[PDB]
Amino acid sequence: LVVKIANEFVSEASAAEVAAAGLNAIREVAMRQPLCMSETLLQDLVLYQKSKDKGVMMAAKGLQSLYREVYPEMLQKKFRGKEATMGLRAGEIKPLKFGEEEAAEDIEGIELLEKYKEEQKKKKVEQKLATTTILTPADLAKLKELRQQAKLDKML
Amino acid sequence: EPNRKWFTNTRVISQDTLQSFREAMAEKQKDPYTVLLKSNKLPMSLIRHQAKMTIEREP
Amino acid sequence: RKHGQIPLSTYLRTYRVGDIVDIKVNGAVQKGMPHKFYHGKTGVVYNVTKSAVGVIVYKRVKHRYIEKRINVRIEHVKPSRSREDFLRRVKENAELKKKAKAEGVPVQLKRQPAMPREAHTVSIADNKPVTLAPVAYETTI
Amino acid sequence: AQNPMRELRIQKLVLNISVGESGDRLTRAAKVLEQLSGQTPVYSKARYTVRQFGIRRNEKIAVHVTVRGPKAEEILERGLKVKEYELRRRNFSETGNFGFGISEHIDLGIKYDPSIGIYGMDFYCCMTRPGERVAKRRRCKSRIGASHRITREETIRWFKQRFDGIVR
Amino acid sequence: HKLVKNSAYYSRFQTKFKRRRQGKTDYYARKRLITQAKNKYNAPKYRLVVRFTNRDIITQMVTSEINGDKIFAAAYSHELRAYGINHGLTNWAAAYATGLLLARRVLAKLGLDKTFTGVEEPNGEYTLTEAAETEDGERRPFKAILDVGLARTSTGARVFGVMKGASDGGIFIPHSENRFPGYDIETEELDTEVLKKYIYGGHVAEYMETLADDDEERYKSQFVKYIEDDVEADSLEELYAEAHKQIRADPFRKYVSDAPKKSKEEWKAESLKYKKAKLSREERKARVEAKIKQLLAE
Amino acid sequence: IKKPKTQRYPSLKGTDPKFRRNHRHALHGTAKALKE
RNA sequence: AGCGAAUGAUUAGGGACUCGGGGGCGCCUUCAUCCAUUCUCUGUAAGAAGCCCUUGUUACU
RNA sequence: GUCCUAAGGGGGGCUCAUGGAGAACAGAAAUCUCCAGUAGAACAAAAGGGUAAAAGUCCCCUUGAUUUUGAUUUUUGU
RNA sequence: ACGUACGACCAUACCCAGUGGAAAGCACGGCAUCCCGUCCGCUCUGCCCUAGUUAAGCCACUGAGGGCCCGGUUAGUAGUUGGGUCGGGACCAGCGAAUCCCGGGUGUUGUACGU
Repeated sequence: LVVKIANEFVSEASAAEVAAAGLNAIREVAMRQPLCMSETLLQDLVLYQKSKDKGVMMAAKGLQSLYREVYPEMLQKKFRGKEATMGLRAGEIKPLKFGEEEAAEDIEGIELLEKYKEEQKKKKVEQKLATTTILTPADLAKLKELRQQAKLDKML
Repeated sequence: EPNRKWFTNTRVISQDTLQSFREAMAEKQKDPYTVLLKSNKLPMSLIRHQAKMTIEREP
Repeated sequence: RKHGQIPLSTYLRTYRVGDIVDIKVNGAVQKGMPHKFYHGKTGVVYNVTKSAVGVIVYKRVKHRYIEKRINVRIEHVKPSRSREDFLRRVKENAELKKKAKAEGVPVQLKRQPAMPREAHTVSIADNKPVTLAPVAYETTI
Repeated sequence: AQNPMRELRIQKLVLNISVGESGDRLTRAAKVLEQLSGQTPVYSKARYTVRQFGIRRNEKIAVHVTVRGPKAEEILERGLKVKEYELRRRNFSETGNFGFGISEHIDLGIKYDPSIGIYGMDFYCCMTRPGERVAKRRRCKSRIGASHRITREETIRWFKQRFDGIVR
Repeated sequence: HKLVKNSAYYSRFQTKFKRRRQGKTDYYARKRLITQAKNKYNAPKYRLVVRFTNRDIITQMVTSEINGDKIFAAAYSHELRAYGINHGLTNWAAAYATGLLLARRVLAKLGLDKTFTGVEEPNGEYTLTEAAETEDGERRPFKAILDVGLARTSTGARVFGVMKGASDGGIFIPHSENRFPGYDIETEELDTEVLKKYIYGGHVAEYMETLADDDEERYKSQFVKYIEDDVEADSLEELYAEAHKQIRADPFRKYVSDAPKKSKEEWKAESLKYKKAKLSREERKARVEAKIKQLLAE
Repeated sequence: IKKPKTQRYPSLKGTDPKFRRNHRHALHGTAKALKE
């Protein structure tokens, strides 16, 4: 389906509005399922951002940004961006595959919450979290704040 | 300002279509009890020398 | 100025504090560029930095003059030949006055404007004057 | 004119197989080029998309390889056996290069593997004289002289003298 | 049928610089090489210019002025025949020896030769000259920056052999060990033994040994003057060591080039004898009149 | 529009801090030299 | 700041046409759909607070 | 309501748009080779200024797209 | 004077054709073990300076060459600043061009080492 939309809609003889509509539809389909597309077709469609039509340009940039958050490995090193290249170099970004489900063995930010608790204990001395202690709601809020701070630091 | 569309035909019509339109319109003004709908948007502009020769031959 | 490579003797000119510099903005280099104003203006160097110099300009606003300090890269500054006619002259007066004081004869040491020319005699031989009408005769032909 | 440094030499021979489609066909064409030359062939992508050619941009549709030295002479002479040492006059370019094209690679001496199939080739021979390093070097790169540039007639004469070919 | 090269093209054409049209100068790198901080004023910025020809190595100490560059000191590879090296004048060891000779010459010209004596016995280790323990106090080493020109600065190039020779001669050139011919990019460790082998020219020695074992015809074709002067593979280390000793002993030896020798005046006379001249305007007008007569006849 | 008056000694306020600090140290040294 | 072969038209003759629409008896059609075609490039300086020599101070060079 | 409001730094290599001549299928257009090519390409101003061993393009490492204190310009604070 | 290296002005230096090059120097050249880089030792890098050749690069000269540059003229003209109780543009006092044409030219020069 994506190949047919690309062939009929985005081409040399196609009109600018037809190309923009096809690229928008392709972007929506890739939003719902990213694995439908091949890397060569994705790079070809992302290279349509250099087109002189504003609608086609914005549709191609939308597809590029969508694959930037989702799966930047197909995207070219020129088009990945800052955060995508940093994540791929440091090793956080993992390939997305068919059927994979989130499998967090621990809570998100639980390590940060344990680090904050250890810092508080060290401060008290100067003056495992999921295994032993029950989750206080204030502790959960502090863990969420620490996770947000860690996400902001990773973005920065 | 200069524009390319000042030098183009703005209204064109074919021979058979013009003839059919004229015939149907004449049949319409044949009946005085029939009135047109949206006549301001209809092409109604399409619907609506012996002395000289003698003087030319003999001044 | 021709497009392409910039001449490299621009970097080999040494500027010191107190030097008089023109501001001729190079279009190729965008770093260190001053405003649209202060281009083609002459000023005094007060600060010398690694790739730029500070120029004292006197801008006019309303009915007064305001001192402005403008940081301009070496690309856009050029040495000004306003005071070369002063430095060469003051040196020339220095040695000429030393020599004249050693010799004894006083001299006129101030520059003088154009005086009327003196009397002289012009010979007619081999330079006989030609008589001219209000219009040329070969033109009236 | 008769200087030892004015002899025409084969600068390079470039072998091209433009399949027009990606995948197994291009892989087997690259296998043919690798087996013939002895070097790793290089793939060529489509630089722009054409709808009725059945290609798209950034899709590998061709493969080619460059051979220099006696290997280029050997492969060129095998291709000239395939063409029976007969080239038409339009096959020679104005700068003195030439080239031709065969429809099947079995005639070069390669065996017919039923997995690989049938592929044709484009041979292009680029000719130089000694002293092309003047225009190919980095420091003090200059232009070749007009008396040292090769003429189409000189290339045709060299072909008919070396390979006993019939230019017609 | 269109003409790209027409009169409007020739009128709008703006040429490059002359030394860039000749393909000899990289002005983009030259600006960074010769630009001195204006806070430092008239402090000279010395650059060790290294160039390679087919049969020679040209090493110079260069400073920059408004109307041209100045050669403070200069050492050439062909001057190593005075110190003993008369074979392989463009190899890595000859590059090292030329850099050492240039460093000794510039230190002797400055007068800091005895204060700054570098590594007297080359070992192959990444070292930089530091401040000397002068009786007055601490004297900083003389600083120069390497100028390779349009050379590709890959691992094992002789542009770094000249730099190593100058650095062992005593000149402080800022440098790193990753482009020496013993460095492994994966390991990020310099091989001292291989660097010393390149310094003493052992790669050429093992080249001759390998060809003497394998291909005698190619060995005689390539190393023919080595056989004619009866210099062997094992003697290269002693030859280059003795050359280093003589360079550090007397850096101003004079070498007779065996070329025809004359003076400046009769060389000028010879060059004007072998020099055709431009036609006088009377002669060119006569030839233009002859061309006009030919056109009238035609 | 008369030309404004200019001070005999401009301030070191405009100059770079490194040369300003060096100049202040030099002024202190020449002050002690004059006092001696 | 706006315009732009990134434009404005042409489509008679050729096709694809078919459910695009509609008509008549699954079959033909009558329009119509488009496509194939083509045309249009004003600043500063003219000194004693200035010049030259000697000599120090510095963590700057 | 979705979508776009732009990846910066350092080093190295190479020239772009286009035209001519050539190569089985291949032709106007698929890939390859040479010559000419002052930018007629590209750089997020569609006919502004500026760039050719680069400010363009590719490759390798990187996030100076980091804190702190004053000065200048556009002109109290920004 | 002629080469080479680094250069300053950056076409009087560029582009296209021919002709010649003492001496040395450049250059093409020869070989891929090592350092290094490629689809290809083409480029880059390493080794040789022995052989061959000035064929090309380079240098010099030639061209009623294109271009570029410099002079005369154009012209005390055009233009421009003040004056008149000057007319219905011309004088007075002054400043003052560039095209078009007529021609010339086709690089100077610093440092260092050599021939």
